[PDB]
Amino acid sequence: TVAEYLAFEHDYHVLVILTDMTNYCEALREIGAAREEIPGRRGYPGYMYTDLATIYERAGVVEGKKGSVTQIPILSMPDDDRTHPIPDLTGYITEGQIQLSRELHRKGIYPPIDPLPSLS
Amino acid sequence: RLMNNGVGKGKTREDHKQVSDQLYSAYANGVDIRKLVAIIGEDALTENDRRYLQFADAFERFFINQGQQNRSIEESLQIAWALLSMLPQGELKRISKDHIGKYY
Amino acid sequence: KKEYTGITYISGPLLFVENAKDLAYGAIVDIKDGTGRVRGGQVIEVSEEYAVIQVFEETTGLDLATTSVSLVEDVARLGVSKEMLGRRFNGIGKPIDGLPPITPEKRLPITGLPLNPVARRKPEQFIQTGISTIDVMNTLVRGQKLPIFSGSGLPANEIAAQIARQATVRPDLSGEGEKEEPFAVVFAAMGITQRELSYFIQEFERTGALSRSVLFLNKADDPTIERILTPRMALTVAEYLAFEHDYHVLVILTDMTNYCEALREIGAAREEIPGRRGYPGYMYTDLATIYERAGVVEGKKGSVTQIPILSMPDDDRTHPIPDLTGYITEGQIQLSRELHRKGIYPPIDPLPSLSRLMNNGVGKGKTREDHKQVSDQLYSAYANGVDIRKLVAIIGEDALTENDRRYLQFADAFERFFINQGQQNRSIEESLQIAWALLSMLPQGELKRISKDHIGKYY
Amino acid sequence: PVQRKLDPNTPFLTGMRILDVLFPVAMGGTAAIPGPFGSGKTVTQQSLAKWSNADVVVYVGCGERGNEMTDVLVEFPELTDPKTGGPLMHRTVLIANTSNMPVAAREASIYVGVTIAEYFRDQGFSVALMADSTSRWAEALREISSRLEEMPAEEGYPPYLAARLAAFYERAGKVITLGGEEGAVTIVGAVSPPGGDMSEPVTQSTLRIVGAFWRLDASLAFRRHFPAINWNGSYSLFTSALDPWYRENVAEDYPELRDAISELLQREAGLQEIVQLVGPDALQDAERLVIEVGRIIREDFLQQNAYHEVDAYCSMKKAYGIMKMILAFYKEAEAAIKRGVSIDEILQLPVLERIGRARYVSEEEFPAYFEEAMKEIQGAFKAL
Amino acid sequence: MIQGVIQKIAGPAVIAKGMLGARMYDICKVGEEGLVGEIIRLDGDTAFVQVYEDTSGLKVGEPVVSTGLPLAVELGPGMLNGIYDGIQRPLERIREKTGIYITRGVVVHALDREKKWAWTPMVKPGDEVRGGMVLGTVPEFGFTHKILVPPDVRGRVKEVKPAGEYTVEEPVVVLEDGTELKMYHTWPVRRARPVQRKLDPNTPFLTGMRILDVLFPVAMGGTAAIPGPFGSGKTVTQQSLAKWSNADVVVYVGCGERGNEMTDVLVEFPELTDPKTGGPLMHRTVLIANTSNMPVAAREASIYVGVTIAEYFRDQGFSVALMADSTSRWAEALREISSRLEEMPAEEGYPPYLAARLAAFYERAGKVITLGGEEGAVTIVGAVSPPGGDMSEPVTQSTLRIVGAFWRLDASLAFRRHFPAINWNGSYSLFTSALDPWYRENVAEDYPELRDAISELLQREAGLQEIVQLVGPDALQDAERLVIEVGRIIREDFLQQNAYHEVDAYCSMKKAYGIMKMILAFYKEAEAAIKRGVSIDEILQLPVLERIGRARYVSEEEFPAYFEEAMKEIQGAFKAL
Amino acid sequence: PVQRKLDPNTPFLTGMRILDVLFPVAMGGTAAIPGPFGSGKTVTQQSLAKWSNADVVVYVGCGERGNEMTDVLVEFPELTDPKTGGPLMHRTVLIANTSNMPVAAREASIYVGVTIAEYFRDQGFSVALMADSTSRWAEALREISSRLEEMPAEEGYPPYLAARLAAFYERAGKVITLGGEEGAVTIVGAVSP
Amino acid sequence: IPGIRAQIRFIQQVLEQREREDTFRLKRIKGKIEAREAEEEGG
Ligand SMILES: Nc1ncnc2c1ncn2[C@@H]1O[C@H](COP(=O)(O)OP(=O)(O)O)[C@@H](O)[C@H]1O
Repeated sequence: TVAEYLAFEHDYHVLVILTDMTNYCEALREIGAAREEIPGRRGYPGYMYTDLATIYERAGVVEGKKGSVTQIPILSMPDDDRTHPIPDLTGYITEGQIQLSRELHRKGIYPPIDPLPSLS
Repeated sequence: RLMNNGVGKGKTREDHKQVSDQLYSAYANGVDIRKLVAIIGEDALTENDRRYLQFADAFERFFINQGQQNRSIEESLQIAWALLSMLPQGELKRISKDHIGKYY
Repeated sequence: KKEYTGITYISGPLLFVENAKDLAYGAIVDIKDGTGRVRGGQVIEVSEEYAVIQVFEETTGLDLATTSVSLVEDVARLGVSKEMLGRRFNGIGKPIDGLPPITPEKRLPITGLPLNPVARRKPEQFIQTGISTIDVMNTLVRGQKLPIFSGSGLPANEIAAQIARQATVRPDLSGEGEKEEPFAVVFAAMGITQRELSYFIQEFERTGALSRSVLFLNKADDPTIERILTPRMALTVAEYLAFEHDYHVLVILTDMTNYCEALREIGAAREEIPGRRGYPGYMYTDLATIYERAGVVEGKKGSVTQIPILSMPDDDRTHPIPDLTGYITEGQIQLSRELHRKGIYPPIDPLPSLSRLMNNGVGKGKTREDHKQVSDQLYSAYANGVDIRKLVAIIGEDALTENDRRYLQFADAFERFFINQGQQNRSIEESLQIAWALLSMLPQGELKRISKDHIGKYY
Repeated sequence: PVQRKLDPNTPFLTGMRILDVLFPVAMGGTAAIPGPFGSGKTVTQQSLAKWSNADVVVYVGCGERGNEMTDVLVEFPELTDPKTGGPLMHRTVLIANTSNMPVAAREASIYVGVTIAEYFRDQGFSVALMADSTSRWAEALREISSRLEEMPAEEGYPPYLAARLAAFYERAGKVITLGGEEGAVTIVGAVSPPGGDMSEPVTQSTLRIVGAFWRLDASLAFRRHFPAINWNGSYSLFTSALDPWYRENVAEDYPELRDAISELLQREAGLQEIVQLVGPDALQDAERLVIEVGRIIREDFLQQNAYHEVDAYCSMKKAYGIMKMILAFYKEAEAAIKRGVSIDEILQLPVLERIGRARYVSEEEFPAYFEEAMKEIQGAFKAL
Repeated sequence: MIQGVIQKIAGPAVIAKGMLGARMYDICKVGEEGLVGEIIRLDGDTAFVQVYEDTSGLKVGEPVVSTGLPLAVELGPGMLNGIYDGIQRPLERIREKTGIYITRGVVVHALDREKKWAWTPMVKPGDEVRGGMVLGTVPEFGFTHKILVPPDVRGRVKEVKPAGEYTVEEPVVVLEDGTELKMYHTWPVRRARPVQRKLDPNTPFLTGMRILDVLFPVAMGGTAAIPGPFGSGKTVTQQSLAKWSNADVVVYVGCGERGNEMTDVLVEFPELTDPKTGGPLMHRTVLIANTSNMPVAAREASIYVGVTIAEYFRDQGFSVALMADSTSRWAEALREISSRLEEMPAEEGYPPYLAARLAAFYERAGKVITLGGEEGAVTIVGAVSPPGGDMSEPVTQSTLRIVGAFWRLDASLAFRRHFPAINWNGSYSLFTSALDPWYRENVAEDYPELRDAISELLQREAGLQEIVQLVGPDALQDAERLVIEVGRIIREDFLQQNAYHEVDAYCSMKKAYGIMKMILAFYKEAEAAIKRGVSIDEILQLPVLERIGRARYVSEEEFPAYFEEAMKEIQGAFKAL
Repeated sequence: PVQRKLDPNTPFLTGMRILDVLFPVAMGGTAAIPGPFGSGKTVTQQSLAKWSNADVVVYVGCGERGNEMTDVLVEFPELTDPKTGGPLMHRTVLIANTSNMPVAAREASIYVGVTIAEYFRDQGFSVALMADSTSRWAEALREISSRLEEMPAEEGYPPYLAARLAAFYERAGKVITLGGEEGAVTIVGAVSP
Repeated sequence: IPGIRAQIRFIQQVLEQREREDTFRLKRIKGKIEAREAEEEGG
């Protein structure tokens, strides 16, 4: 909300950064599962795509105005699964993804980024 | 299941179920040697394992594949015996020696 | 007396009785029909409007018009004594026998009262069973829970009967009054069939090991509530004997899988919404309620040691029953299907076995000095042999070394002389002598775990 | 009711070499033949019903096929029972209840069958119950529970399954009834898992209560290798009380021969593991000999076609003869391999095919056929 | 609160009749004899009451009394050298009554209500007191025990009592509002104690173990996690840490663990020393015990009671050290409670709280400045013992990423006689960067670079050992065998600490620095020799190898001289050959 | 309603080599493009939309990010229809209902799309509907069902998903309408497991 | 070995997924049974 305000009303160029979307998904599963609403896939409810899309799509660039909003949601694949519900829904919503590596981190490289599985 | 009562001597031919049993055994052996190949390699094979392999491939290529043609019980049994002759005698412990001598 | 008529519902196991707020939750009732035949019961879920009862055996023949319910006891109690040391009970606790019903000295409640974590002490001494593996490599000190992980077809009843007949305690090594420490055993079997019942009766009355045993038999087609009650009666009698008359007790519970299945069935029929993998959620607490009544205390001289014999259902170690059992107890012993098929009795796999409290029960003053070191060396040599056997099968006896040849022969002789023993009763000295004779087949300097002051006097 | 229940001490001969020599059943026992569809849980029960040693037979069909029950009403009043010469349909009380008749008649039929068998036992004969597909009973109970609208245990089966099954399997066994005689009710209850997995509640609750257990395998039934009895998942608990009877009525070292055969099979299994790892050519000569003896056993002593003329009822002396021949051949081949001759020649020795086809003989000329082949082996394996 | 009668009795659940006014989550004692429970639901005029005990034998019509206070502990003087159950019940005074068992419905107070202390005032009338300040002092054997003001109280003092001897039930101060402050107060265990502000990690938690304190440190606010197999010598590590740490008080929490810690601690460390006074170590310990057959509410309240008592001893101004044992057993208890409450599970069966309650226990730890202008700290080292031993279950998956350091006790390393057995290839720590400045200002100026060089030495030794055993440690070029021998020196005379010795159990920071310096000097001179072309056999036959091998067994007084002489002698004797 | 349903004997040339050589589709048929995230489904469907050989095109989107709709909106009006020569956006009726908009509008959009395609068939043209994320549609159905509080099927979805999908896909085929002239409605429904 | 471990992980995930559906249907059945028996005082 603050980002959209500053951008589309005072012409700034914001850059939103959200760490640990995994903790957000955990909080969502826990707050939802207390109302008995058909847990969808490995815990997390059915509307997790709807919610993640509710908060992601708020970043764009409107015509006529001259602001912008840009997001970089950092998330941690739970057990290096790229087929976990959280990374799957996030990859289905957002556009392009930059994937950190694990082998490059052992050899002592920083920032460990394997450009084979990443794109924009 | 209702096959041992509808086939046999006096109904189709006195050697039907025996060719059936033998074809099943030989095809199972060929299918197993497929995996043996995929583990080892085709040149490190015994001299008869290659016979079983080639029987399996000929079986899949001539007995099963038949297009849209109307065969007959006798034509199909002739094809089955042609194939079963690709293996040597005496290594077919299912058929009787009489049929073995009469058809080959 | 014969009060409490007016029931209002009958379906399956349950029976709703109308207004009765004078019955205590958990009571025990009887149900007299309109023809005379009586039954059992157990009150649950008592409220101000009705009181759900659950009958014991069956309910064929009951009607809403001619039926009455009466009280028996406010709790479940057992009349224990010392005269019940040659007898044979069943489930509830009535004698399946010819002898008359005994008279009790106190009627204890069959459950409750956990021990106090500051009124315990540490188990030190050791017990001898006769089986050489469970002696030289998996020692069984008092006050320990050491399960036996049997299998589907493997012989478990025979091992149980052999242990029950052979197992005694050796006070010759410590030094004390000989006729001061009695020994008892409280074999309790749940869910046995009809063959195993006669097998057990003959196996006991053949040797005469009945004079110091108390059997609680639970033939399979009896109701489930009795199969729930059985280990409680067993352990009640056991710890009464021990902590009241200075006995040394050894409790053997057969086929805990049958107990667990009965428990799940009772829960389901009580509408519990099973917790995990179909089993109830409170099963850890329920198991730890009976795997824990056995120990040693400070101030007494008795002890209670358990050997629950269970059976991994699908030859699995990640099933909830073996999982929680290994989680609560300290040790294990694995019967081996391969050794069974090869023809070795008693078939004990000695590699995946273990005993946590072993190092506290062996040493100078208890059995001998070279005990732990001999065990370590036997383990190492057997693992070596069992690996080089497959190695040989692949490569040939052509490209081996002398040490590998000798290790192969050692492993073979160990399987054919130390495990395979039949119906013998090997004392600890005899087992150690066999172990040293077997170890002699190796050259010195390969015994990389024993001390030379020991190698000298032996070997 | 009875006076007292005796201890079983005599076998239940059924004709099949596997289920007689390897996994026996006493004359008071129980068993279970579970396996997926396409294994032969019906061919084996019909063979037990037409080649047993009992006096009477009760064949209960609880949800079977109409054709499977009418191929018995048509053929059995033509065969000759092997004890008196009369027709075979003069000892059968079969109780048909097919798959489209009403649904509670399933449990009704099970209990009717068991009570008839107990009546005949009290009379004094030696009955042999045969319950087919006890799983249909379980599914009937599941439907009645879903109508009662109750709380179901795992997979819907009501929370009193195991009690019924135990009460039904625990009225079978030799007994001395109220007239001072002897009777027996043997039970062989098939089981049909819903995917073949031995983790269904019925497939598990039917363990822990039974004696033998004859687990059928699917791949052996695809290879057309019948019967498809898995030789390492099955087991028997009666094989230690029957040894006096074997020593008295078959041979003297028949227990030792049986032990040697079982040990050889279930040692060859371990070598077959390394075979599948590496390949059956990097093995030594003794190892390949063990593999080939195992295969000869598996194809000449544990195979049996229920549609041959004389290889459909193998007796104890015939099985013991074949075992003797196999053991002697293996012994001499071991000696020769130690000597140094090659395994290919050892296999091309035509005593292979002799002792192979030694099972299609009848039962009259076997006492001479076996002697001739035994002496021929002993000669030909020291000739070379 | 008004009483009420029972309506339904189904298992451990009891439904009260006539409670219009009872709060949620209150201890209420249901029955004729007292069976303290917990109100978990309220529907119109009733209340579901979950009882802790058996519940068997009750009848419908017996009274139910409420209390009004939600599961508090009694914080005050008297907790040192005590054994307590999960809900703060004194086990010794319980044994004095019930015999050897634990009967139903016993009522005993945590703090002894019959002992007398030496109160010494610290205020005067007409003075201003608010929450978190000091009122007096009383010496509890071993050190001076303050008497704080109950948080969230205030007023103007009116009357104190003169110094002398008074028990825990004489009101020792009386404010203006008429409130009476005693020597103790109660604090509900589910609500953290307040402070002024939370500080940041700038000070190490000096353990005494060289491996930990050098390679994988943890600040004095940290949260470490230490798994343990069955036979890897974990108990001895924990006891050595509790003996030679720099904490002032040690609290130990066990929910499922043995009744051998009792005998072991209470009879070994007393006859042995507390290595600052010689008296028993049990004079700074608050041990808490829980076996398997005790109630689940007891297990949960055990964990929370431990952390609250530690927070109190911090708020007094000390530095505490917690040791939570079997967080996995705690999670088992929590899962059983949940499955009793009919809750929809998540992956592996645990409820969707296992990640929130855990993070609510590990986030009560950290250096802090108390409400009275002081300093305090609480550091937690919680064991994580999986049923199988895989770091992928939910408990471990959350404990990792909630904790800082991680100490991978291994069993093979114990089988190779390498004690302590801490796998450096699997452990890791995160408190190195923000702790470097303390190292520069208090140990030496190159300590970071020495540490990093040693870590690289070990990394290369392992990466080489990958294939050494193939062709045996003889067919390698001289640089490789040099690396291997230096790695052996490292991991056999610096990374190994015989915790039973007399003068080798507490390696100070300067001592560890000296040893690292000597080893790196020997490596530098050996590479300087090999570069010229000396043999790889004189290198290993030199006497400096033994000289540095006997380094750690020396005392802490002669070490500077020993270090100077050793470096001089190495640099000397590494040129003549 | 129609007169009678013919059988398709004419290819639907999309332009891409794999899909015009190896796996072709008759100009009355159906298809499906399942596949994981980040594989090119959006680019493939837009390429079909901008180079197919249909008269008109009806792009439905129910659950696809609005950046794609804006891409087609601000890209097409400067392209050329490769049959006549006018702007490309003069033969497109795209329907937009993005992720943040309400839910049940998803199924409303699917049905509106198919009905518009049926009308344009009934006029005598040959249209090519290109739905998007029938998986998202099924998710909307599941939400509405669980609000109705009925019993579920395998993995949450209500036990009439198959019937709904079958009707939607069976409204597609070459037909000879009530005016006598022919027409066709292709369908290419993406899926996203 | 990693391929087999991946297969095991997938099978285990599916098997655990197909228990929560059962628990859910059981809880709904219990709710319905309570709603029905709350009206069965007499009739
Ligand atoms: N002992 C046997 N000998 C030869 N063929 C058999 C034997 N047992 C079963 N079969 C074959 O296996 C099939 C199994 O038939 P059936 O018993 O009806 O099914 P299932 O074994 O699944 O109950 C039959 O078609 C039969 O041809």
